[PDB]
Amino acid sequence: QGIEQISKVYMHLPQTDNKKKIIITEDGEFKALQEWILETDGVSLMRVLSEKDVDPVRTTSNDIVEIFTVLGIEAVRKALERELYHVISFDGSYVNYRHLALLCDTMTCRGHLMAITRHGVNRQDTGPLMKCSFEETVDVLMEA
Amino acid sequence: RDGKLAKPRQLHNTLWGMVCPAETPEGHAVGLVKNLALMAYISVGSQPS
Amino acid sequence: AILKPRPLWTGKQIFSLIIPGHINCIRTHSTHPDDEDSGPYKHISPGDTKVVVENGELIMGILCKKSLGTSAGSLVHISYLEMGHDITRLFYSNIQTVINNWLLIEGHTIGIGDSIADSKTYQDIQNTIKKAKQDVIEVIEKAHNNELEPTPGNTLRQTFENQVNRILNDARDKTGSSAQKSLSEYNNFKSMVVSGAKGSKINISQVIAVVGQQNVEGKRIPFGFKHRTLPHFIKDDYGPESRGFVENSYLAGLTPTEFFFHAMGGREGLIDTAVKTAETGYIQRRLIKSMESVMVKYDATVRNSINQVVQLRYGEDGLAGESVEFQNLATLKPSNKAFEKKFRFDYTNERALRRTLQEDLVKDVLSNAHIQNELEREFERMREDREVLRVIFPTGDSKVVLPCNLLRMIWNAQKIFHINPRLPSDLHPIKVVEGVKELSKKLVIVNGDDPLSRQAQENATLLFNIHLRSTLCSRRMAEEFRLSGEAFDWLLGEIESKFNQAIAHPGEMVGALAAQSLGEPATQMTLNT
Amino acid sequence: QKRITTPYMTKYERARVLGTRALQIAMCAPVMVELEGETDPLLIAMKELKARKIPIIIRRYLPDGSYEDWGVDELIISD
Amino acid sequence: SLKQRLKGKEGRVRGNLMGKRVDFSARTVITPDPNLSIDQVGVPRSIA
Amino acid sequence: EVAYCSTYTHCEIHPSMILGVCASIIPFPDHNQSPRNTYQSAMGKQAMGVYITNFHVRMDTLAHVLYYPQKPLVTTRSMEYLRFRELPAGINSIVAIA
Amino acid sequence: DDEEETYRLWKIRKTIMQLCHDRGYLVTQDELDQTLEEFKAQFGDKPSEGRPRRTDLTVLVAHNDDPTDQMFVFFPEEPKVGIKTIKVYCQRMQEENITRALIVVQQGMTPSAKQSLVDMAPKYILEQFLQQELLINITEHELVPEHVVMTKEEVTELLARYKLRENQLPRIQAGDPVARYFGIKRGQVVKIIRPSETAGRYITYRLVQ
Amino acid sequence: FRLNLSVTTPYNADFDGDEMNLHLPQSLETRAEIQELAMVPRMIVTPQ
Amino acid sequence: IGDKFASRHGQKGTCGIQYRQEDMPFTCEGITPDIIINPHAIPSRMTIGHLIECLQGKVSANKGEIGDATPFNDAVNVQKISNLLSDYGYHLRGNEVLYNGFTGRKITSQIFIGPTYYQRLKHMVDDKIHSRARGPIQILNRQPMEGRSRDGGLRFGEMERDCQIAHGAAQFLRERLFEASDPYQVHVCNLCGIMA
Ligand SMILES: [Mg+2]
Ligand SMILES: [Zn+2]
Repeated sequence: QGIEQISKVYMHLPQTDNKKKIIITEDGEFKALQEWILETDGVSLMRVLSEKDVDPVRTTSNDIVEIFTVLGIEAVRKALERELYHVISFDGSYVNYRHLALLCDTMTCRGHLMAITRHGVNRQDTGPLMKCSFEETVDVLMEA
Repeated sequence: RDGKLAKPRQLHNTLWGMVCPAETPEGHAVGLVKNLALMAYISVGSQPS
Repeated sequence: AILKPRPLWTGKQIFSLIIPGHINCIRTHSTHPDDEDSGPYKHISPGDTKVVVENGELIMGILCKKSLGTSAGSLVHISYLEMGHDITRLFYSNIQTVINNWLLIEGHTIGIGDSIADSKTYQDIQNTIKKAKQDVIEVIEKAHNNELEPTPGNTLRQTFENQVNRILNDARDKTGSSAQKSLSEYNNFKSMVVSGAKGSKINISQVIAVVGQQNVEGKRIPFGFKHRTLPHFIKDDYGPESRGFVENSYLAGLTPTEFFFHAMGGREGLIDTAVKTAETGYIQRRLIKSMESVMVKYDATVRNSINQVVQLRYGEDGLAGESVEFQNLATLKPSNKAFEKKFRFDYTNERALRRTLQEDLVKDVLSNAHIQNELEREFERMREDREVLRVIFPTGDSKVVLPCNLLRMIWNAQKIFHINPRLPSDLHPIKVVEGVKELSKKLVIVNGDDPLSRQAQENATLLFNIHLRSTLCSRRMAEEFRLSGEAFDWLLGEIESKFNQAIAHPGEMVGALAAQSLGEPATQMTLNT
Repeated sequence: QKRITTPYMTKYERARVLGTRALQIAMCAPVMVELEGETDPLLIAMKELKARKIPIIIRRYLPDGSYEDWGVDELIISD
Repeated sequence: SLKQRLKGKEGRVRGNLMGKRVDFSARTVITPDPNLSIDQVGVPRSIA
Repeated sequence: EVAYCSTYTHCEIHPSMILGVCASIIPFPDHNQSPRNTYQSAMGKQAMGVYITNFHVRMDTLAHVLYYPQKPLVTTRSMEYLRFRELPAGINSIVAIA
Repeated sequence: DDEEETYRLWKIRKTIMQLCHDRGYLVTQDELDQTLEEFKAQFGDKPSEGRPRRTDLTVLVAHNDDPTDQMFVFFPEEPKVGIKTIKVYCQRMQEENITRALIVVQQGMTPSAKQSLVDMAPKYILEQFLQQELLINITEHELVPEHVVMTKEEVTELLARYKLRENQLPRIQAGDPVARYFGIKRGQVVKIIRPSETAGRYITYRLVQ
Repeated sequence: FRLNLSVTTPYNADFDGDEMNLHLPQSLETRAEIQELAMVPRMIVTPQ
Repeated sequence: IGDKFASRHGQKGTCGIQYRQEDMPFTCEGITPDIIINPHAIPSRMTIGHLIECLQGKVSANKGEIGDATPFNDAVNVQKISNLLSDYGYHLRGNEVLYNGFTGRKITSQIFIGPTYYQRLKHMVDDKIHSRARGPIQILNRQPMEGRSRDGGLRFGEMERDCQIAHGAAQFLRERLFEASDPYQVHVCNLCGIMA
């Protein structure tokens, strides 16, 4: 049975609204409804979305390169914004929204996942006198 | 003196009575140098003959 | 405040000379009980809580760090937003000087009468602790019998560990309840924990009642020998004494096999701090360099060093994060009947409008009828906005960050012009509609007259105009607000100036400001959860 | 015409105009207000701004290569 | 060699063009003084 | 009695001999929070006192010496064996917490 | 089995009838909500030894603005596809005068076939898919905003309003799932419309390169 | 060095043996830009 | 008023100010304290061993013995020390009534006072103050160098170069890096870009 990448699936129904199902009622009232969920140990998204009695609309994976494989590039902008907001707001802190939008909007601006490391920023083709203060001085100066 | 592995730095149950549990420096050398307790005695060696 | 037997002042009457200008604020205090604001005595303060600083003078309420410290909406924040910075400097200064100079008359200390409890309390604490220990022993014996069924996703050991942890938490909560309710009014621990200057409510429990339970590597103290923790205990033993439950306090002292465990727990925290500092000095530093070349240009666009565009307007609105507050929209949440009962502005009753307005104005409105059409059209516009809002926010919240705080800005205008809410007064309901329209027209983020740009301008100032016409509703300001015409011109003139000045400045190095802001939480947060 | 930029003197242009005008006064330039017992070359340069009488023109550079010139008299002082 | 002289940490670019030692800077211990404004600091007379 | 064990093989002399040298000069160390005892043991190593009796002959570099050292008024019993009442470092002062 | 197989063929069909409706083709209304049992009765109960052969499933559609430009979709029969097998289709396009064509590959293709499709650049443009990817509409997911492709008259209005070039826009490579769902070629500009919490609505643009 | 307590919480200072560097503006444009950009009354609220 | 003092329980702290005897608060028999510490240092770090050795110490000076603080004694409570103190005519928890030194009025609260054992750490302030203003410079790179007066410059690191960029101060960032450290002028040709 099952999908070979997914090793263990749990089952629970939430207590906070975050993971409940929020419905506008007939009178016009936000109602929270409790909902059993399966959460795994191992990721293979494309086979799980393609399974019956599974919601294809709200499937989400905290693996942003796998959402970059399956959904697109705007979905990694928005899922990435949601993941930074998820780790900042676990100790009850608060950072403004302009900063998360600027980081997630600079990290995914040229089409692909420009990682914030050596290997994401040092592929940026700036001038020659900026790359020489960054680990490869004489080689950049001699190709330039 | 900079490895982030905690298991050579944490306090182990077997240090009871032979290494002081409270005395250690802070910084980057936490738990790497240690002082021995008051009555702890180190052996000197002998021949198994 | 008192002038007959002797002339006596009060603390709030000397403190209300420090507070500058005419600023208005409503906060609370840390011991405001939850079941007070519902029933009676809500505007009476029996415990003298719910700070109200009205027209620049502290009417009621005990101040603490909730009202003067570092939060959003505090008294130093409102005094910064309304008066300036040259006056907030003087405000900080005068608070600290006059309160130090009274503080050498009152005086303060901490002894050990501030750190002990009555026998009635100690005996009760001992009773519950003994009962909790017996319960753990009962759990241990049944496990040997084999009468525990593991939950799905759990083993025999994990379920037992979870139940033991829950029992320990219940015992600690009981000890805290027993202690906290034995504290006095002249106490100094309690006078520091309440005021917010230093301390917390677990330090009172560890000093007075129970230190707690230590844990290394995220779980209870491990078998560092073979089947034992220290060579005093027996092998294959799983009780609370053997594995770290420190049942004494800091004043009754610690036993040796317990001081050693407390040294283990305190050791783990010291190691975490040293490792965390090294991580902080890199991750945040690397992020600042990568996004440093991002800034706001003279087109209100946020471009790179190579001028390749990152954002078309800053922060997706165009505003700087220095001058925004928390607000509530209050259009998305209520039912379809209370919305029609709060914003409809129906003239059908012909008596409620007469009670809240000038008679000549209501009769003129009814006869013109054109007026009736316009007001129904405004109600329909509000219904459309209610649907758009119900989408943008699918969850249900209403705490939205926006520019200038509007309830505080209608509540200042009710006191600059001495608004009597006990009289019908006058405000032609149409003048309000036309003014909303003109003010809405004047604010301009994207300066453009072309159709392609006009659409962009409409898209931006969208959530603020839903909020503005939501709090700018005709009904809602001819009933609760009651405002004179002169008042309206000032209310409108100011809304524009605040918005015009809140636009982000063309040249601020946004990419470094954001990188340091992102670098911040990167630091406060746990090293291994 | 076609001035697409803001009519408000931004935060940075006010800090550079006050610095330059103050340095010109220290080197014996003629003042343009009726000071009264004032001596600090930076206190004078601040009350010239309050009177809109500083003779300097700002050249804002758009990111497409163009520019336009605003007289300090024409701008709305932020503070 | 001229590669090792223009190389990384404490070189001629990571050590003499970005980070450099600056004249006109003095450091002294801090102590409280509640009679000062926020806008002010009190300098000893030997540093001054 | 109804006892924990009944086959004890050894017994300790005094459980206070599990502490080092710099950590056995703290009075009532079983009443403090744990990280506090770590700081003092790394802080009583840099307190001025008299460090050796023949400090007149030794031309050491960087030697500090106190004028009037005093021995504590609240002592641990394991300080008679490391000579803290013959080369003390400190003075009993009258402290007020206010 | 076949119940799994009659289910998939209905699902994959329903997805494509929207994919071609997004690209601006004319699809009859009831074809979009074709329920399962209706599909089971029309094309056949089971494809295992049945009437649905993975042929008799092909679709030919015409554009809304113009009845001449048409699009075809093919469902190959073999698990992995060879060389002349697509030339069988290339011939089928050569005879019917249709340039827009799709092939719903079953499980994979050959590297030689990868060569055989990148050659006919100026004519007979074909799109290669996978059976698995078409099982779910990603466009209706939660994270994915709404994309819209702009005509070449609108794109020259941006670069003249914001006084931009076309190099200064944010970029998107024509290999990610939504770049192919809309059939986008290099040099086009797509418009994204997403709602945000500070303004309410924000429109951004992407250049596909 | 002596500073007011209300200024302790930005710098994350405490008065048990800290040390704090002081830099002195030399030209007159840089003293004017520090006066009109980065004084401690102008930085009470944060953009973070 | 820069020197560092520390107790025997991990409370280090500098010296803030020094008052004469005519200004310190006194008791009802003229005993002024030598050191005054803040009450806020106790509740956050929970050093209650510091509050007992000053209660135990007050009994040892009045009786004439020397106290005993062996860790695991279990023969010295707080109830046994307090009952010993109320025999010499004091409050049984150490508190006392202090008078204000400036105005002679009583202080509404009662202050906890007693003898404790302090140490004087090695870090004095005479050793940590230094300043530079146009001092000696190097020879090869013409960068500021230490001189005979012990006093060189403070490094303007990388993280300080970024707070100034976020501030938007472009003049101050130039002064600190170029005009304050190795200024220089060269001549350059116009048609070619080589020094002349
Ligand atoms: Mg410190
Ligand atoms: Zn030349």
